Amino acid sequence: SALGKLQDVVNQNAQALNTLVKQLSSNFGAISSVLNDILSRLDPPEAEV
Amino acid sequence: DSFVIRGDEVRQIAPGQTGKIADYNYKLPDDFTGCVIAWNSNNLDSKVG
Repeated sequence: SALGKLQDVVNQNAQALNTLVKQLSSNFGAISSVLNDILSRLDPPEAEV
Repeated sequence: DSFVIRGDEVRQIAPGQTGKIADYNYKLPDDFTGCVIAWNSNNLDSKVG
């Protein structure tokens, strides 16, 4: 319980990085999170949206 | 431009539409800023036989 603030800062940075990485696995309303799969399954006019 | 297509292919002449008459004969860009004008002409372009 001595090295508390430094450990908290390191854990916050690690959680921020992990969240920034995991945000790439969300649909955000789309059909999927894979650009290649989207472009292969839909024509460009529909996949642009 | 001026050409003669069939009735079921008039919808294919539009930005984003794909098919047979819009991919091998006449293709419109996705940023086409214009007006498509078409009308039926089954009175002088269709002879007997």
